[PDB]
Amino acid sequence: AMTDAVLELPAATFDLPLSLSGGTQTTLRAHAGHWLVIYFYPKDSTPGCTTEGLDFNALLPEFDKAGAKILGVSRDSVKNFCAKQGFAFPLVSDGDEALCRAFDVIKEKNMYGKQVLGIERSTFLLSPEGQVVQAWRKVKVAGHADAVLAALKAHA
Repeated sequence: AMTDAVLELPAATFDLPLSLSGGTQTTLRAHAGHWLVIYFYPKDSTPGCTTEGLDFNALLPEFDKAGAKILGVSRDSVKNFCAKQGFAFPLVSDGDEALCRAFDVIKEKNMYGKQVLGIERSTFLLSPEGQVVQAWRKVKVAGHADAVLAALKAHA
């Protein structure tokens, strides 16, 4: 079926702690009951974080009416302008990369000659019950938020 899930997640993924602004935590289980757009972004790209975030933020009202919430995910790294933007949806930190690994977004990247591990910009659409109905990996930001919104309505 064109509505079937494209990825299967370990059950424990739904209770992994994600750190919010203010310091409290949230989980995927807390988002059960409504559609959820979960997008992952790399920390090494502030401009990309800012633009992808503002795009989803501008469309938040339509996502809300379509029955979905949005969660932006990354991993706090010792090595901020995006976080200061003030998106109307939560940005969370996956401290030990547990959630990232569950979605398999940690990939080998070339950073100025040195091979490192990092987050491959990716997005996932989950149903009210947790089914991952659609995925986007190594995302092209141009038109992405619009495409995710379209996908949400197509599954509605």
